[PDB]
Amino acid sequence: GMTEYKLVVVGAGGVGKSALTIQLIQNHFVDEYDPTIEDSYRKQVVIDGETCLLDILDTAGQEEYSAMRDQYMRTGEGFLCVFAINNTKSFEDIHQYREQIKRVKDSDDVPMVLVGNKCDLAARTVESRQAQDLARSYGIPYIETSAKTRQGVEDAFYTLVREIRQH
Amino acid sequence: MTEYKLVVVGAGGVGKSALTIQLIQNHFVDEYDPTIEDSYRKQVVIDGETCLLDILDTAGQEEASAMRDQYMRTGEGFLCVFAINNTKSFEDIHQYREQIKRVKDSDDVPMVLVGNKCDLAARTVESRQAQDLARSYGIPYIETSAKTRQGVEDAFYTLVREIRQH
Amino acid sequence: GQMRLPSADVYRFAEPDSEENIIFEEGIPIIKAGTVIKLIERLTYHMYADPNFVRTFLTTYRSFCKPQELLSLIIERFEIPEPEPTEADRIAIENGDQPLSAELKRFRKEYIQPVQLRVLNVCRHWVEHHFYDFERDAYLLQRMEEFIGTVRGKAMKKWVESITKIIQRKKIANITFQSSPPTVEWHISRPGHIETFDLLTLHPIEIARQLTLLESDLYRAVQPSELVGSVWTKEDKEINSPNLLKMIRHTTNLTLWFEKCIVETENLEERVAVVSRIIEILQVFQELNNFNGVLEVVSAMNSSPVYRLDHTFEQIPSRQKKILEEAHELSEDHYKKYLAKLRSINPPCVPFFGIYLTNILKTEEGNPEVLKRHGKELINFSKRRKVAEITGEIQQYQNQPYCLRVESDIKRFFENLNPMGNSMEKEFTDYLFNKSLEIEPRNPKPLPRFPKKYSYPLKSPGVRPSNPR
Ligand SMILES: Cc1cc(Cn2c(N3CC4(CNC4)C3)nc3c(-c4c(C)n[nH]c4C)cc(Cl)cc32)cc(C)c1F
Ligand SMILES: Nc1nc2c(ncn2[C@@H]2O[C@H](COP(=O)(O)OP(=O)(O)NP(=O)(O)O)[C@@H](O)[C@H]2O)c(=O)[nH]1
Ligand SMILES: [Mg+2]
Ligand code: NA
Repeated sequence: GMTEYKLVVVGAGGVGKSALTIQLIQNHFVDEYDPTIEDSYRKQVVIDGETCLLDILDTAGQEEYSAMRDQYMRTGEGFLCVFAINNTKSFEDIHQYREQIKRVKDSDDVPMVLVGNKCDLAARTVESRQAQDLARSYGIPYIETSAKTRQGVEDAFYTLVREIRQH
Repeated sequence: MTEYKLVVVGAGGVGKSALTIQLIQNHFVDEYDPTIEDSYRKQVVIDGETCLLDILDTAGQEEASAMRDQYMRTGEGFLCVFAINNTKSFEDIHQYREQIKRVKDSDDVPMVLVGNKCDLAARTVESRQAQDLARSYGIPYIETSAKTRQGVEDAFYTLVREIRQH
Repeated sequence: GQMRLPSADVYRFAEPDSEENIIFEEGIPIIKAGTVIKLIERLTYHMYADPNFVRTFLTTYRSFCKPQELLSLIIERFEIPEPEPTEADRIAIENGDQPLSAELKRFRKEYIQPVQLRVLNVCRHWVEHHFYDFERDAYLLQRMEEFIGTVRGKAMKKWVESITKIIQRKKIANITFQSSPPTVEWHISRPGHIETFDLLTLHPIEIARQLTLLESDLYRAVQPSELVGSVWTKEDKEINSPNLLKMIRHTTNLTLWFEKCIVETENLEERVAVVSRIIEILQVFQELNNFNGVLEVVSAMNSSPVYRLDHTFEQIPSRQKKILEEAHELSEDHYKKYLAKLRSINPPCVPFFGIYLTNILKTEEGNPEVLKRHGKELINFSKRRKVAEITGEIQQYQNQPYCLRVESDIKRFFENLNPMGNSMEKEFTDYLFNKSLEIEPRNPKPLPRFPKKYSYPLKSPGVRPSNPR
């Protein structure tokens, strides 16, 4: 039947990364979530007129289990590399996440998107031009998202699916 | 996993809490801290079937005697505990038995009669007298020691089997 | 009829329930949301006890109420006014007779004494199981000591005197088994010869047992205070979640040690022996229900440096590939088979903590702190109940101890394991991957040969235990 895409969310902890998948998978219009519910991370969507199933792995909260990253990443066909726009360190971490994905997948051309996440009203420290330049240097799309208004969330995941489809 | 709601009842100081903490933690409590109401959970395989025991540990002091209906309504099975060196606690058993029957409006409530502190030599309640009472209730009688663990698993897991066959 | 209540003007906890102050979920009611006053009323309700609500509330309340304010509120709850004499009592007193005081006696027996006892039960649980509030705020402890120590009247006296003693014991603050633990097993390394201890020289059974004791102790030490508020992810994580982080860092170090043992064994035959020994350790972890240990091995075998060692993989016996496969399958489909296995085994066990962390974090991030209803902000208590369901599950598996004997030297060996040395993480994991490339180069580069490094026998003693008299 329909194609299933295994997507993996990676990025620094403690800066609201989990809001991206929660807002996507959520009852978009009721702010509520039970992550323990079997298939709170599967969502049927229509992208460019083609129905597919997204299976999203987001291990937010397990960042200190650094030796499990390969195990988790190996499962994925496409990756969202997420940093917080008010946390420069999380942006500087992106290079190493991308290098690790390339190594686990044994490929220099893994479908991935760079996501800059606005997780609060604290002052932005990574300008959009800096992130666009980084994404361009890697040859990947850049999407900015809000952790509160759901803006950009669909675009981030759909853009990644298009990267997979066009690989 | 089936869930079982067990309730431990009996006179103050007979060892309800020590029995429960021995089952849950494999630890004997030497202190006598009178309970108001405590609850414990235990995942355990009994006769090849995994279940989840919810254990309510109740107050034996008489000052709490007007607060029992609320926990007797929720319980599926009751450990009725006395201490084998305390004849008054044995005489109190029938009051718990009758109250449980009234609250649950049933003559057929899963119960086990427990004679605790069987590690102590100076017994004042003979096994025969307690066994006679248990037979009159249609329930098993198990002597236990929260201190040594003698009979502790047998008492609780016999009560689970009662609920399972109810 | 129902008992009459004090005027809500003199006693705040007598205000009627309404959707402006409490919302229930669809035989005791389950609270979805409420004001803090209504939550405390139901925490100490006169009609029933709710011990799982007491635990839920005391685990999670700091997200909506400060400890000092909670104490003020439960003292306010405790101080219940008694009703005035009724008309019948008045007429008796006017005739020089003793009044029956029927309504007063009923209110004492059925409202004041249950509410007051349930307030004391909150205090007792607070001190016994959430004492960190008092360790971190000495003045809070002073207030609690003063409140308990000045409760008058004989109905509460036994519990007042007990709670006073419990507090004093907590300020200055043994296992029995159904059987004997099995005999400690030895292989090439003999007792007391710690300098020879290593992956292949210790007995694989005893490696798994001693790591299980260590990992069980680390699991059992994590308190809910390290988890609520997602504090292990925040800037002060080292202050607020030290036992959790110690537990995770042990797991990470063991995984990296397994990888290092594998890729630093350059001789192919010796490296096959190393991998086979690690899978034997995994088999004993499975037998012990040490799921943390199972996943430590799985993570090492799926790591980039090890996963690619096809020449090593080819020589592993089919039966060991099957053991590793069924261990890896526990993690597939978002840990579906792991979750079912954890819920089916007979404890003791060592759960994998990471799933709990993700579920607590996502519950706290994905649900609002308050619900807005009829212009009021109500505390979203359902969100806190969900977090406390997870912390309660964690606690349930922390109770059961392993019937295994500690070996102090083997324990110290694994406590002091430090595969990264002084190297930083990126440095070290690049080193491991470059070693992998050295010992089995990418095709079409030829496979080199390497000298043996172990002077002792590689044959495993196996993982079935022995028993002399
Ligand atoms: C025994 C072994 C395994 C790996 C790495 N690895 C491999 N192999 C890598 C290939 C690709 N070409 C070979 C397949 N399969 C697994 C499995 C697994 C098995 C089994 N069945 N089904 C699954 C999902 C589980 C895990 Cl966790 C690691 C796995 C590396 C070395 C040095 C080994 F000795
Ligand atoms: N020797 C011995 N002492 C026991 C045993 N069980 C309990 N005790 C002791 O008896 C005392 C009372 O135990 P406890 O468990 O608090 O009794 P309880 O029935 O829960 N009391 P309450 O109804 O007030 O909560 C404690 O000092 C405890 O150590 C037992 O099996 N053997
Ligand atoms: Mg007790
Ligand atoms: Na910054």
